[PDB]
Amino acid sequence: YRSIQRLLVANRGEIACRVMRSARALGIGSVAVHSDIDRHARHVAEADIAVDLGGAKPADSYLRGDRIIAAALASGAQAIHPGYGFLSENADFARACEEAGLLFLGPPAAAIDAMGSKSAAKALMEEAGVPLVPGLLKPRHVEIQVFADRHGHCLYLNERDCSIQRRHQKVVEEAPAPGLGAELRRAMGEAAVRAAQAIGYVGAGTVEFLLDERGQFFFMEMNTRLQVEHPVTEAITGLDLVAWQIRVARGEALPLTQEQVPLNGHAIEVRLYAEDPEGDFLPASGRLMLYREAAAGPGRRVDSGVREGDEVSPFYDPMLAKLIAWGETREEARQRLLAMLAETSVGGLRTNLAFLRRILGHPAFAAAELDTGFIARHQDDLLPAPQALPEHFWQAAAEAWLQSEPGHRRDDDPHSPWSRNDGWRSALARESDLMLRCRDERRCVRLRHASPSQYRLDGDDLVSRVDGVTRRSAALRRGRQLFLEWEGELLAIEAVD
Amino acid sequence: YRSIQRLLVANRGEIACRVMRSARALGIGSVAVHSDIDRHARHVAEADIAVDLGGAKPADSYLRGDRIIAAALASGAQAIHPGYGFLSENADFARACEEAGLLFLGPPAAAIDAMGSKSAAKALMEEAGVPLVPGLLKPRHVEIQVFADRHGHCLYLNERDCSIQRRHQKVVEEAPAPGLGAELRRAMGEAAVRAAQAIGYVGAGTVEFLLDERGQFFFMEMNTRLQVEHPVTEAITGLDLVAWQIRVARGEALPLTQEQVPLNGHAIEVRLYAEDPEGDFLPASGRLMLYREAAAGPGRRVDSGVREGDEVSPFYDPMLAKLIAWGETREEARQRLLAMLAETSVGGLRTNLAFLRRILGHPAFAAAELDTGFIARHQDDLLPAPQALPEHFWQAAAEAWLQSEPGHRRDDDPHSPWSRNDGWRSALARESDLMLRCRDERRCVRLRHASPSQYRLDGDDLVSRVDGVTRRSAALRRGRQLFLEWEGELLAIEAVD
Amino acid sequence: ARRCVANLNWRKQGQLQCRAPRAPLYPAEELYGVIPADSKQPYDVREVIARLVDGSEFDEFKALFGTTLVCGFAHLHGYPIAILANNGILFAEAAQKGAHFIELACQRGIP
Amino acid sequence: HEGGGSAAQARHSARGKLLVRERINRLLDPGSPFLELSALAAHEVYGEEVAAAGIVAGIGRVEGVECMIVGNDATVKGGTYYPLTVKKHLRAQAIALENRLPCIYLVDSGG
Repeated sequence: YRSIQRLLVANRGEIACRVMRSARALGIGSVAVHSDIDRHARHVAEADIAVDLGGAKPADSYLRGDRIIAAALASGAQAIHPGYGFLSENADFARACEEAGLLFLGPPAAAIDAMGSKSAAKALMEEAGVPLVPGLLKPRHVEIQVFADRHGHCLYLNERDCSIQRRHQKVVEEAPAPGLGAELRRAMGEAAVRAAQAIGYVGAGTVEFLLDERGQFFFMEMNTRLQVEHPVTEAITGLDLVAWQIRVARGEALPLTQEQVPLNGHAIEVRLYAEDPEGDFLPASGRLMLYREAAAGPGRRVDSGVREGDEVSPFYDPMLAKLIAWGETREEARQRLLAMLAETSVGGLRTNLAFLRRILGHPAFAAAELDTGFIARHQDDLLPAPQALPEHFWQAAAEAWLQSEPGHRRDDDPHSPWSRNDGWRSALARESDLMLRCRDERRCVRLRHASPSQYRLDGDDLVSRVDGVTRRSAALRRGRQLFLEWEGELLAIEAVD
Repeated sequence: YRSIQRLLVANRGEIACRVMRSARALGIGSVAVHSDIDRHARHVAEADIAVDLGGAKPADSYLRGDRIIAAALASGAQAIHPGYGFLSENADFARACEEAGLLFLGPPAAAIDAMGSKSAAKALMEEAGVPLVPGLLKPRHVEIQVFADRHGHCLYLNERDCSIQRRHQKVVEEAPAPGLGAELRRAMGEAAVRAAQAIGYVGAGTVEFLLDERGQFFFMEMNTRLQVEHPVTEAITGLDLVAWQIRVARGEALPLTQEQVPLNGHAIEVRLYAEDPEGDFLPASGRLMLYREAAAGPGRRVDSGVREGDEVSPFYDPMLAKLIAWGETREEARQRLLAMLAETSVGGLRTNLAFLRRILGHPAFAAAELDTGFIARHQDDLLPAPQALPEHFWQAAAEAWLQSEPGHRRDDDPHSPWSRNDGWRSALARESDLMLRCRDERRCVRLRHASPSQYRLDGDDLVSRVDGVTRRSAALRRGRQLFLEWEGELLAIEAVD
Repeated sequence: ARRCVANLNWRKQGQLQCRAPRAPLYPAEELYGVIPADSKQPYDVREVIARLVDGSEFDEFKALFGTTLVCGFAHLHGYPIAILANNGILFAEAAQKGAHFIELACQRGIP
Repeated sequence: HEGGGSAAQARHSARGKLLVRERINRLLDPGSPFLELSALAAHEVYGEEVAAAGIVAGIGRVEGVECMIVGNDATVKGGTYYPLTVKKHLRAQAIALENRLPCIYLVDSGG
């Protein structure tokens, strides 16, 4: 049994802050590694000690195993945690990693490159009692979370339904999986843990399956790292998977027997991308102007690795946050996760937050109409064509803009009534003429109200008295730009010059 | 059954705050009493009503039971809690105390002075069925928590291992106790409750035992009070000892039957004294310049009775606070408790915080290498000899200090660049010459930095980029003194005059 | 000595309407390369102005007249300043341009 | 910044006398800036060497006041006043009069 004082996190973003959180909770020092273009990054902040690797691109930095291993070794760390992606799956690292004295938080070299070729894999899975594909109608991408230790033990922490995906790229995972019955659960459950002992697995990992309408599942492949969407699986049980990794790592054995891993309630998760809803997923990458995560609450979780104002890199995965919601039922989670998504606002770049908004509220998602084609299927109802919508809007937008610039208060006489930008005039109504610009359509808004009301503005909120029926829509400014949430969308408006 | 409206806490420091906290939680008024030199005190603040006792000495005050008893009676309380020490163990009080109409939260007269003389005790224990010492190899001071009520019931709340002791004075108590197995537990456990029914016990109390290598325990003495280190025990169980005290005293019966008294996880505690690590524990007593307790978290708890800026009296026990951390494992508590000890900083006096940090981090502690000689044994590893360590330091504390005085900003023109104390010069490099003084050695530091880097300083943290490997060590200032935590220690630097 | 200057009951006498100090828009060290090495080599002075003023904001007076002398208002670390930088020769137009400018700043008490 | 050369310079500290440029930095406010005036003073002007013309002068914060400071370098030719040393001392008091800065004269000269 070995002990870890400093765990070096060989990765960046939300996942290094997510592993940092656990090491810290466990009383373990967190050493992060950073590329050049991340000396400013969040994960370098939340790290006790941090080290400078390469320059910019993922290649000559985060993937340089020679420096990561010398870094953590000169840093005082006695273990490395790969994270997902980057150097998570490649015995070469794990190999020269563990041969450096460091405990590699992952399966052994052996088991890693085993799942490296579909040949070596279908080999042991065929000879493992793991159903492969004969040689599928509305197939549902269902995976299994499993955990083993250095003592032969190994149970499955139930599954997840990661079907709804953009041209192959998961976006909405859930746990448990909607359809599947009690037995079909224990079915693929052991089926995965079979292939598990197959490769003689240490850490945690997921066994990718693809079940179809007829009722049969087939092994697709397997990931020898903690899966990207593990939070929802932690939601339904009550296990901090990462913490478990540092446990198996030291020697410790699994605390729960197979007929012990729980399953109260339902968890749903979404991936927050710097992509583009209708612009055909063009992972844009500018700079975070506005970033307001909904406040924690009910059963709200949010794993993020960025903070408003930070620089959105071009050389890395454009995933800002992961928004996880939980309920006692499936509808309690979704309805509550929908809440989170409307309380959340990112401005100053292209986001999929609008897309996600209406895919969780799409009647199709209500019922278990899940397969790996649903993304393309109702493609229209989820990626509508734009339009310079009403003046309805423009009006708000201007009143809003006006109310977000104090005018100017002279220290000469602060009390000066000339600071009140109400557009006061002699005997006619208040005239405010403003040269705005939204999306890429500039308009000289005429703001002539004789009835002072219409819209008032408190904090980051636009309150409107629309005929007895008051409604409050979020709106806030940052620099020359003012972000107003207008029907799902979060449009940016600024001053023409 | 009688009811308490106001409980008087005849005591001071962290223990009064400890019991007040519970008193409050129970909707019960807390009346502390104070000495002369404590009208500024913390527990006098946390009290709802508070009375002035004698002068300074502990004799002339907190010990005057005649006034404490009168105060309490004129204060409107219906009970007294003596806390630990002072008058918590002596019939004379409880006697005339209960003879005053008030309920004494403790054992009845009889039982108190019972364990008052080794003779009288040796007698009860001998004829009680609790092994004594006949007439010991690497002895391990283990105790047992007991609790009985005004109804015969009497459970034992498991044990504790308070061996690590400075020339006899507990330093690191914990629970459960390292070695001892399932049977040896319930062993000494009932053996205490036996000695319990012996004196016909009422309140809470501990049975100090002394087991050795060969595997046998022997009664050493007993405390008819709540023990110093009750935290750790509440830790592993989940019960609020003092709350239970306020209950038994009313009449209320014990909620748990012996085979219900819980015990998940492990907890560790340390005593924070105004003593002196190397200076051979000479209980210094000055004034608390800096006092930063580690932030609440994982399973961190701190029972303190002081607040930064408080006057550390000479007439009282130099204990500032009790730091306890728990885990699901033993090292999970130790690793986490060492987290808290590092985030913790007290400056402007001689502290044992230095020593504590290294004795929880000594390897001997990892392994169950426990006896009552451990504190003496690894003598050198835990109280090393000092040394005017590196210039490596001197420069950091100099940069640190320079960045702690804004220079001065004139209302004449605030934005004035003459406020930047960056040591700007015409063509050579920033030159800042500082007349400093750490410990007892003054140095005129020459700060000629060409590359403006080296050390930044934000909040109370000195962040240094030492060759790509950025690390941030705590450092902050108060008055003409700057506290910089340098290698465990927390050195104080101030200006020459 | 320090102590004497301590009880000087001293108060500053100047007074401008300085604003919040904002840094330039281009690294000040970039000047090294702005200045041609060939002493008799023509270059645009605004490029040096851009690296000294705040937010590299510069309001130009008689923009296109006697261009040989560039003139304008801006701020420098808060303080408002009126600038006059040479840009070549200097025929009559440039001087009148510059005398008229000095008038304006002299009238508003801008350095 | 060497003054009258390591030679005399050291023979200075020998007397238990703080060196000029040291007295200055000691006097200024912790980390304050310092704007020196004519350092290249009398460079290759007099037959021999007379570093900064035997007197250092400049502006620096003392007790929160922008002050004009001048002290001579006893190491430089005995601190005596060469013609330019005078022009310097004087040019310093101009900057002081014209800009209303109190004065600190750190006196240590021959004649």
